[PDB]
Amino acid sequence: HGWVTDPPSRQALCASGETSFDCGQISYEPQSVEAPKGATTCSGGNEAFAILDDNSKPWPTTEIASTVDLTWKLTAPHNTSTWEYFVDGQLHQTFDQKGQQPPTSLTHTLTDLPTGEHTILARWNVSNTNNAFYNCMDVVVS
Ligand SMILES: [Cu+2]
Repeated sequence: HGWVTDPPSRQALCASGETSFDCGQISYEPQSVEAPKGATTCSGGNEAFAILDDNSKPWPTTEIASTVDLTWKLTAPHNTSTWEYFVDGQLHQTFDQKGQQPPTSLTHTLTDLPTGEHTILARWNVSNTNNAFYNCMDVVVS
């Protein structure tokens, strides 16, 4: 369990009360967006958190540069295979954890992000289960 805190993901903004709409249950457990490997949606297909896929909502955006430091907060650091990052649904960067347990505070540096409005998807793959954790960040790159 864990979620991306900076730049804040959709479940982070819900849990911190930064959205102008009620997000439901996810507001109380942002660390729990868990779903089988292989998806590219913000919820991963977890039906209890379907609001995270609704793009009609006025989701807030974050202004960032093309090179940005991205921070996770883990509550239960499971042995990890890879951390995958997509930009608008297309794989951008991969980090290999070699099946090791990560630190509960973890920072990665993304580079070469395209300018304009985009949505990053962070996919955390657990090495000893069939599940991953899904985090979306809406951003404006300049
Ligand atoms: Cu867990």
